[PDB]
Amino acid sequence: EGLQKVEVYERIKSLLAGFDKVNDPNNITETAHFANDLGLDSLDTVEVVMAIEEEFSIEIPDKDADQIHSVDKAIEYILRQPDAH
Amino acid sequence: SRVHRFLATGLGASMWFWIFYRAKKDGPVLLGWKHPW
Amino acid sequence: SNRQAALSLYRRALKLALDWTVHRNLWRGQALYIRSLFEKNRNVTDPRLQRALLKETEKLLEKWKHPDPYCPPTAPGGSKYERNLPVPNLEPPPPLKF
Amino acid sequence: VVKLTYPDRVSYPREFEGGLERELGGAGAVRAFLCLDD
Amino acid sequence: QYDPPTGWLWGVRPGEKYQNEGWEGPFFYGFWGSLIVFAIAYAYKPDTSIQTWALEEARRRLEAEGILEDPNPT
Amino acid sequence: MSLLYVLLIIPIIGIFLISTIDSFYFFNVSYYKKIALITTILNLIVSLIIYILFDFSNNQFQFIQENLDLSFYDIYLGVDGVSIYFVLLTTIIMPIALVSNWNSITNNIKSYLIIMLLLETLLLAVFLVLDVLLFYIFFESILPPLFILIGLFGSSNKVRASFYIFLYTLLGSLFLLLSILTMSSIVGTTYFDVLLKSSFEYTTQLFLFFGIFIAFAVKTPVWGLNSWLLRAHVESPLGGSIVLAAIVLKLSLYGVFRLILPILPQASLNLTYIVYAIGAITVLYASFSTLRTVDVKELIAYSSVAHAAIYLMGVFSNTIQGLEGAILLGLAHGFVSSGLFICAGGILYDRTGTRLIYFFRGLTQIMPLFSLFFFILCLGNAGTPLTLNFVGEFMSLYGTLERLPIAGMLASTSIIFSAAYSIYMYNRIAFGGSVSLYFIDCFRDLTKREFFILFTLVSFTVILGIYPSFVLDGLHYNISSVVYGIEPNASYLT
Amino acid sequence: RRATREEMRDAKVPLAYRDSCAHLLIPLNRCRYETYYLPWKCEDERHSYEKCQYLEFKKRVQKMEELREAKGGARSN
Amino acid sequence: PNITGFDMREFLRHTKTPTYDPWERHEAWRYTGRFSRFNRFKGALPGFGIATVAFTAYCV
Amino acid sequence: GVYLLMRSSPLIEYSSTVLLLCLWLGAITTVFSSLIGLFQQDIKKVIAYSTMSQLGMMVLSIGLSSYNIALFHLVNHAFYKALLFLGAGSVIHAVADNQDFRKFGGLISYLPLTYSVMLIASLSLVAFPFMTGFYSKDFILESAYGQFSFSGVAVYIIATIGAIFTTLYSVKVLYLTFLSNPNGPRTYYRLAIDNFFSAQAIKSYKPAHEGDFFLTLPLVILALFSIFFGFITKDIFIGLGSNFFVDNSLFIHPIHEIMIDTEFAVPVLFKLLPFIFTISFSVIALTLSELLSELVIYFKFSRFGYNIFGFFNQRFLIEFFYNKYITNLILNLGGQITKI
Amino acid sequence: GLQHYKIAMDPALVRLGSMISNRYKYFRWTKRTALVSFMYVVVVPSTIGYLAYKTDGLWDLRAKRRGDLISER
Amino acid sequence: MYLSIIILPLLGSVVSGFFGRKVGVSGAQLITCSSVIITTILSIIAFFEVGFNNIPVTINIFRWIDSEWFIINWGFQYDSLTVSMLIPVLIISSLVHIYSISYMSSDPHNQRFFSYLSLFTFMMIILVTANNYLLMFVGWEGVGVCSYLLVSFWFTRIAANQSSISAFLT
Amino acid sequence: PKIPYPKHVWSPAGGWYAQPANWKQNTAIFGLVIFGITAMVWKYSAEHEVRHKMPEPDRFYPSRYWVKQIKDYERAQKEK
Ligand SMILES: *P(=O)(O)OCC(C)(C)[C@H](O)C(=O)NCCC(=O)NCCSC(=O)CCCCCCCCCCCCC
Repeated sequence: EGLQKVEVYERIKSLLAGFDKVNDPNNITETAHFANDLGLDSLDTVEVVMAIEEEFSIEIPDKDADQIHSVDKAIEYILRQPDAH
Repeated sequence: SRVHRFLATGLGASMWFWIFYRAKKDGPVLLGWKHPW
Repeated sequence: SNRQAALSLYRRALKLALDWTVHRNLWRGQALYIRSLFEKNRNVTDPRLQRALLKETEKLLEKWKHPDPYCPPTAPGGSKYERNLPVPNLEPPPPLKF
Repeated sequence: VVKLTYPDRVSYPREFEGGLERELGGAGAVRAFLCLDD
Repeated sequence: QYDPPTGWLWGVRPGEKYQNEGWEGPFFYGFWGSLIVFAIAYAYKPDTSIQTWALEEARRRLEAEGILEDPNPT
Repeated sequence: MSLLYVLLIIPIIGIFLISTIDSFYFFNVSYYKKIALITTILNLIVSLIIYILFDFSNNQFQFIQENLDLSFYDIYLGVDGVSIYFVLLTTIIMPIALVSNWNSITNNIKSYLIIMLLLETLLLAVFLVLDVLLFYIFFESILPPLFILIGLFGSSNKVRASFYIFLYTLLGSLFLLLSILTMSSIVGTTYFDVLLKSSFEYTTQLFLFFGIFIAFAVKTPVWGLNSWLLRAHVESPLGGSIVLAAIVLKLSLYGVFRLILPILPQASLNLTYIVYAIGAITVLYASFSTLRTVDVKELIAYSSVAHAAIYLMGVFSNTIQGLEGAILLGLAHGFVSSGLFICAGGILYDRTGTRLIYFFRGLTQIMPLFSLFFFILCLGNAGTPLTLNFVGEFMSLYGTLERLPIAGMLASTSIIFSAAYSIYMYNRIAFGGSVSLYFIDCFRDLTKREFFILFTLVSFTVILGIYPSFVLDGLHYNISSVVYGIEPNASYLT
Repeated sequence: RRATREEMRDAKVPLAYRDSCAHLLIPLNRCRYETYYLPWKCEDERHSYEKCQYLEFKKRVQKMEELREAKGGARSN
Repeated sequence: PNITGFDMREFLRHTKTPTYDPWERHEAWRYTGRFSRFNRFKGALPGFGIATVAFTAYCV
Repeated sequence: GVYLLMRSSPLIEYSSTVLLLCLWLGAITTVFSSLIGLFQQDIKKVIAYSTMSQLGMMVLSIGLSSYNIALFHLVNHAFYKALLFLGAGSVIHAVADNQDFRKFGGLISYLPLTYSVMLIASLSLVAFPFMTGFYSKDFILESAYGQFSFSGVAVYIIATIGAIFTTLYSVKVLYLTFLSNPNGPRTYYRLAIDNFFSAQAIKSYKPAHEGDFFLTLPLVILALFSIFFGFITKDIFIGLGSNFFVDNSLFIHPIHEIMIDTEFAVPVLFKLLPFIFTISFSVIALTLSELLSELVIYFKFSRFGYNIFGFFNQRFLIEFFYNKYITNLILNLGGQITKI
Repeated sequence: GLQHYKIAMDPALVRLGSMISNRYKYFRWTKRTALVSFMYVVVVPSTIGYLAYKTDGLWDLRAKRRGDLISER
Repeated sequence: MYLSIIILPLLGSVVSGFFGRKVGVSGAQLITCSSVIITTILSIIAFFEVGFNNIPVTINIFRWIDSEWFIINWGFQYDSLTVSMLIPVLIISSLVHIYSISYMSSDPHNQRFFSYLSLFTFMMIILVTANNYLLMFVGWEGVGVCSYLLVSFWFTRIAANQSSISAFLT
Repeated sequence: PKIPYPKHVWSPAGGWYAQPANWKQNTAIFGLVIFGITAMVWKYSAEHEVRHKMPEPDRFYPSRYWVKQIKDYERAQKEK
């Protein structure tokens, strides 16, 4: 009844496609890294979590905002927090 | 459920229609034109 | 050290601009201006300058701090936080006589 | 500001026939306005 | 959906039942029972308060005045 | 034979029975508790019968027995309006105190039960004797059974607690004894009827006031003389802690109705500003400290110091409302205080082994019934209406205010401050989180025994708070005899 | 005609309205009783009572046209 | 002054809708047909439109 | 508390001192409250602050020794204030229990009944003419000036700013929740008309729907009252010579009665002034949000405007001084006694 | 006596309670402390008692009409 | 009618609060809301009774505190202020009771919630129907206890705990 | 969803999501108890409600049908 695997992926997929700075919308997958796979950098990736938090209405602590560096970790980190709506 | 829209409009329509109606009769009195008597 | 803290203050900066300017149109211009400031001083190398530079912007975050920042309802400090907390120990009491 | 410019009263204190003497509690209670100083 | 009511009153699990400790008979039949029996008996205890005695006299004292029209004109 | 001697001898039969069954029949320790419990309930039955024959508007002492056997010291028993409700409260509390400690006393059960039965006879003799030397003989006779009860069944600091209560009580009493002796020399006796129609010199009254007031100030207790209570109420077993806070504290309140108001009228009137200074200082100081107390038992114990100051000021009001509310307050306090000690020293302590409020939090999640009664009990300690505590608080505060406005005003800050610590303690134990994380082992809620002794105590404080006329009715005529004053047009009528 | 106190204490009109015009207050308070105070029922005679309120008010505002000048336009309150 | 190149006036000067941002494609949904300046105030006074016609009919 | 003074009116009528403190306690409270409610970021906080401004309006009226108006306003406020709290309550329920204005907007198409009833409740609170709240609160303002005294005219001014800032918070609640651009996430707004989903079309939409029967029925019932109830009952409480409280329930002394002068002595402009100040200050609040809307941001970062934003958001700093000078001092006094 | 439930006894919390319990042994007569003891034991009761002395019998409300006074002294 | 307006909300709260195990959720709502709707009906009638007819009514049940000069009664006087004050209180309480069936339909402790607002209802009637200041104070103290118990309804939240101490102590 | 909770905790207000299987049967029983003593309260009130004014015969006043202090007045006035 809670957040599902298919729900989070399709929601996040439509989000990072909102950049004009990624390599291409077709270069994002479940295991896509924010730096090696798709085109971001040190300062862009932290804006992604500060948009992910907004569009899941949660709070990302600074200690846990650094391990998150790939789409797959974003998918699983959401599922670990039951407060996500 | 379109029933919610009808009650919203009805209350707004009933409200506003009241102000014009309550201004057609009581309006001149509080503007200093016509005393009630 | 000197890298994580810089990124943390970036989020705090964008968070505080939205907290003060509610309108998402207008914070977007503000947020774009902030990213320029972080990009401008990207190549600073000397650790003595890096620590001083980080210290200064912490005062800026303090000098324009919001009287009350936004906090999602389930977040610590949110409206719904700790509302219907379940019991920690679901197991029945052990057999004791009192 | 209000103290410097606030309007004077418009109407004289209402006159009361007999000052509401009996029905405000008699001479042992406060009475109403009746032919007093203004 | 709703759940059926649950819990162990007095801590007695559904398999077992409550076991008397030795204070129950004296407390319920003695202390509480005496307090109830005392209550009904109190309803028949004659009134001995100073007010109901003084209300009677004060009633006569005000009767011999303009207050409290007395039943008999003497 | 008088019913008043029946009150005194029944608990001695229980002592005889408990100590002798072993010879009559390895008797199970459960039988002694049933004997001790049945003994206390038979005593309540006689007290209920005495109260139903009692006359609420008689000035002569009732249920007296002819002696005609005059010795140097003789025991004369009588009961009037003021003393009867103190008698009923001892008889109502003693069965509950035994049932409260039913499972907690594990060793020396004869010793524990025999001391409690002895204490019931000794405590009841205090409110029943008709002599001021008899009064002192029984006021100080409880010291040995209380000393042994604390050291035999007390907690870790029991030796210090048992030394503090005996020495403070012994010292304050020796000052009361010197005053009682001076009166006997002047009048030739301390029998109530003879001594009550004595009018001492004012200077004598002043030195008689002091010493008597020195004693009662230590046993009230007033702030600055209250170190013994915090040591002895906390370290005492739950049953003895109930008797110490519900009955023992109320001997000095009743002692003002026999030793200060009817025979020291001028001194009481003149020295009221000293008493009201101590009382108002006590209310403030006893309230701020119990905000900071971290022992839950010490916190309930030391709120009694704050309520004892209120009815001590109401007993010096010289006002029929203050004097009656003082008795109502001391009567209601012995209900709520008994229940709170059960809640803290009996229910929390027996489950956790610790009295520190740090370890408790959110017990409502696990113990719905405990939070129910512990909340009504905290509302009573805060003087909320529909509770006899409110009526005693309200009436003795009006008398205090009407006697000395500024002292009554300062005393009237207990509406704020008593609620300040009763709800602060409630919201830290019952509320204020989910469940304390130091509880690695889930608890059980109130047992049937825990439920009944609490339900009985909140019942008395609520029925008597909705209809305080049950106590106030028999109290009106006799307290009329302890007021000092006249009216300019209602005195010396011819 | 003015309403004397004898039929005006019996009418149970409020103290602050015990004045000359209250003769029209007694009938006004009867419509309110009889018509459940509805503000569309005796507007006719309510206007009459409100009219006499105005005239007595006007006689009480013209009385300072000599009083205010007597004080030279000072603060009479 | 302000070794970090932050000036409040230029912060304030950059308070608008930017000509280009890396984020319109995700943020543009807010300023759309459902949430246009016109459709958002299309029903700010819900029943006002109908009442005006009804009131005119009563007057005539 | 308002009922206590109304009930005690036979006693307090015989001391003008307590009526003067009544008249100034309420005047200070009604403006102390409106100035705070404008800067609150929680919706329920704004409605709570509005409750205390109208409660000050009740206390101020009692100071005017007009207990009939206070009863009329205490009754009329009850009906529309509940509708505001209950209508807001459906807003918090529609979103994921969010209570911050910074996350609402555009919800008018999503909460059509909720917006309509909260708009009706808002006009009665601002005393838009011919509405339930209009007949009650606006008459206190006329009575305040109708009492031709320094204090009465003073607190007419004191309360006319309170009227202005009430309009401003009223707009803020109504605009930021429904009429503004979406400030919350997709979840509040993502309707099912657009697909946006491949295999999870059954769930994940939840676009802030309206309530059910039990949730909306009180809102419709409370709406009727806020449109008509004040007009129907205005003769019972206000009247000009009504005899409703002739059991000495509400006692007014002839000496300081101001009813006749309020209806006759007040100039026409002052009687109609709050209506002028409400329309003028409501369009400006609409003009300074989605029409100009920079000036607020300029002000919130102006050094002077920054401090007064935080002065009023932090509730006149009263709670800050209450804790460190009253409750902490009481807590430290206890520490001295226990330890020393 | 009877065993209780298992409690996660915090060593820091149990040593705070022991310190608070044992605190009385370490008190000393120092410069600040005598001021605190003098203030709350002497000065404050003396002030409260003195004002009670100077207001005793001063006021009475019992049946005071208009024309009488609250004061009697 | 004039003692049934007082007592009826008290019965709903007692059953909903002490036998909510037996009545369940929807039964507790049915009892508490019906006791308030019916009490609302009577207080509307009592408005026409007292106000529109100028007939106040007095009920003295028994005496609360008897001590020499002071005779405080459990007694109730309905007047024009009482019936007027009972209209908003009972009408809004009825609607909020109905509002809560769908609003708190997710919260687990739903019998305790409905028992508290039906207990607040009782106290607010006690306050305004009293003969004297002291019986009024029973409703005044009781409204504070009901407001405390409802501000700290979610008692596992520390914020609700601090806001309830503030409400009860201020 | 639904908050997990201990099944060993007994509450008088029910517990967490407590609805008995017999909720309707017991609600009926309690509703009769509430009605039964409310009528007793009604009976006591009608006998001790005291008035000093008598309602007009033509006026809506449902109190007239049970309260004794004016019920006897109507029949007493029906004697001329
Ligand atoms: P990516 O870009 O993440 O790489 C980051 C690197 C590793 C380059 C570091 O940033 C780095 O080493 N940079 C050089 C040395 C350093 O540590 N610099 C840190 C950044 S300094 C900076 O950004 C200064 C401006 C800070 C923001 C000022 C304004 C703050 C907000 C005010 C808000 C007022 C109310 C709205």
